[PDB]
Amino acid sequence: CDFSEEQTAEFKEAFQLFDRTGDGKILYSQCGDVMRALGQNPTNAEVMKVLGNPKSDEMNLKTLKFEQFLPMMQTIAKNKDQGCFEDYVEGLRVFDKEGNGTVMGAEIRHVLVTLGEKMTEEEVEQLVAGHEDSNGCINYEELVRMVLSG
Amino acid sequence: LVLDQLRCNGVLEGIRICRQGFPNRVVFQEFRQRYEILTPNSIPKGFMDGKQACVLMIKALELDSNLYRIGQSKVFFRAGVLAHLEEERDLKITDVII
Amino acid sequence: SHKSKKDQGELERQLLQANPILEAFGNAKTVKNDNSSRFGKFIRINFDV
Amino acid sequence: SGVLQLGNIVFKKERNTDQASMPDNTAAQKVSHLLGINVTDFTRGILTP
Ligand SMILES: [Mg+2]
Repeated sequence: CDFSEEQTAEFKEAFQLFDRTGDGKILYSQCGDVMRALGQNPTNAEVMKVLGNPKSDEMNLKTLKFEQFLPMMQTIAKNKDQGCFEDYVEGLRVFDKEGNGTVMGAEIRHVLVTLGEKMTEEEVEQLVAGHEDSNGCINYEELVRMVLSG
Repeated sequence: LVLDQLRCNGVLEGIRICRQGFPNRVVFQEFRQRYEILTPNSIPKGFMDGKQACVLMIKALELDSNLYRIGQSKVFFRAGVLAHLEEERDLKITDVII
Repeated sequence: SHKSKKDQGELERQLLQANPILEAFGNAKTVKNDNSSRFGKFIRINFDV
Repeated sequence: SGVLQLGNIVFKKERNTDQASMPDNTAAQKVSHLLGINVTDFTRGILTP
């Protein structure tokens, strides 16, 4: 096994934290939420491929047990392809206009809501901890570092 | 009327040079600062001349010799070559955003 | 649209109205056109860094 | 260190016209990284103020 079985107790205890019945079964959406929260930041493609179901169109129908979650994590911990911080730094600087990397927060919100997986504005409103004033500039260094810290 | 307006205006002559010639022109330094995500594992981390760096990126991109011509201070490209690199750059930046 | 803080300004709005004024003061029907420009203009919209 | 690196730029004389050219901009990149500025802008300002 690619993971110590003794540590499975922590995962089993953490699975019993959501506002659900917790009777040894969790829906596909619940599995994805647990993987996004506890497990390493996954992606829709990884969730649909790694023991997933591309043909599935309603995640609220399929259901899995607790033991079925450890193989998913063990496989994602070897098949994942997470990039370094330099890639994200360059991607954020590509949208820079002054060169110093202090563009207003509107640019980050637009890039997160439109380009890519188009996130919801209500979700990014909680992460954007910038200051709103005459300048309203936000730095990419500390922000991206705290975002990728995990 | 439409034919005489296009011949005198030089629309045809303006497109011929665009195909036979190299309409796109990117500076050595500007070409590296904008097309580095396409071939990241092709230039050492240390400093290097802008001309020597572009020579490695073009070779790694598997571009035909007839689709480019390195000059003295600007890299030339034929019609449709630089446009293709922009599309590939978007896919790379899109993956970085994802 | 790229400023937000000062979206919809008096300058960007007046730029669209400053042209019809100069046009209506010397444009009308002709033999080969219904709205000809009897004067050549060269607008130069400046931009900051 | 940046002041030391300054001057190493071996400018070349163009065969067509009398204009400066930087075939090797390594020293320019080093000076820009030390002083904390851009390379393209510095080159454009040094060769075309
Ligand atoms: Mg007219």
